[PDB]
Amino acid sequence: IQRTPKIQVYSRHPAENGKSNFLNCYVSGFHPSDIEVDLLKNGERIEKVEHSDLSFSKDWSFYLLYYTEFTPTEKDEYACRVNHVTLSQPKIVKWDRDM
Amino acid sequence: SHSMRYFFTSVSRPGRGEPRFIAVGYVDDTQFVRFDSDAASQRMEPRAPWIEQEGPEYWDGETRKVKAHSQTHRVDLGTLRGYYNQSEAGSHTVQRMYGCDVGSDWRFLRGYHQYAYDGKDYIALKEDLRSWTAADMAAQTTKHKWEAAHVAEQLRAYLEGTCVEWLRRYLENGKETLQRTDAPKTHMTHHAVSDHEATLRCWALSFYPAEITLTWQRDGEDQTQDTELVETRPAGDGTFQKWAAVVVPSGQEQRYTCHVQHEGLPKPLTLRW
Amino acid sequence: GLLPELPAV
Repeated sequence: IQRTPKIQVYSRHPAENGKSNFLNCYVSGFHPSDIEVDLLKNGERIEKVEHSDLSFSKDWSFYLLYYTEFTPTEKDEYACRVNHVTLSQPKIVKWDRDM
Repeated sequence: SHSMRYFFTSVSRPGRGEPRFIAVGYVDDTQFVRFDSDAASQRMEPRAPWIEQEGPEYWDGETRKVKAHSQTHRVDLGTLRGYYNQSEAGSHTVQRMYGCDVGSDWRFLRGYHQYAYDGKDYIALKEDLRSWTAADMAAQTTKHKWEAAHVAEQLRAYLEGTCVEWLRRYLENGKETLQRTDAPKTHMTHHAVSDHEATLRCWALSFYPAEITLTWQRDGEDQTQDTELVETRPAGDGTFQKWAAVVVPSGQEQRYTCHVQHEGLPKPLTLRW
Repeated sequence: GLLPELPAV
């Protein structure tokens, strides 16, 4: 089977400028498990990014949380870049900062 | 109810070497152990403070068992390649999940043991713990083998006995978190779409366990149209987040209410802009 | 705690 990832990009806590927080990229619903996930700051790859241990849902599709500690500001742009066998090109999803 | 679940993924590496094997253990929505074949320790590792209570005998035993599990999955990948007449060149995936639930009475409720190959159902132990659901003729071969070897009977002994005893032990040892509900912290946001329309978003943050229901009503009646409900997502600190949204005519925000149901809320909450 | 003996397919 081949299933494309769902992607959510979001902060752990309500975002306030100058206050430390965590940036999350949650990838789920995908198969096979091989996947490439990076967090971006102003289009550039963030070096210190950790992730959860691979697990899966009732339908066998995989999920992973990628995350980094960060301090948001007025100007800095954040996004998550995901590559998977189901994608013809890497998918970029921007942090919307909605909550 | 409460649950203990173990999840196992093995992925073959036809270019070089043995399969990538990852095992994770959960009590409810809390991960408590891990094993990764690519990690340095080659031990079952703790992932919650309450399991670090367990002594060296526990960690040696779980390491021995999880390594045995790893080897079984390596062999399985070989076996399944043979059953399906596949070449050695391709990468393939096996997944296995098993575990038990205790009910509200703290007694055994249900047991599970199921398997997938390349993301498709392969074989699953039925709820009676005495029969098998084999998806195709490869799994039928496994079914015949497992029936002759009385596998269901061996698994049932674990699932009804040892499994629930482990779960109860963990629930007590980790009760400060495992038996604490974190009620959702809720609020609403307003997003203008046009001069005439606006999106109301109802937020549920920092909740545990992950199970939650967010519903919209208009004038006290349910509404699915012009709504959006995102998949529940991990906050990263062990709690979860979710939101629901509804598009409404500007000036009619008062008509709409978001209703939140969760185990940590004695009665469901209502939000209104 | 894990199963003591896992069945092979």
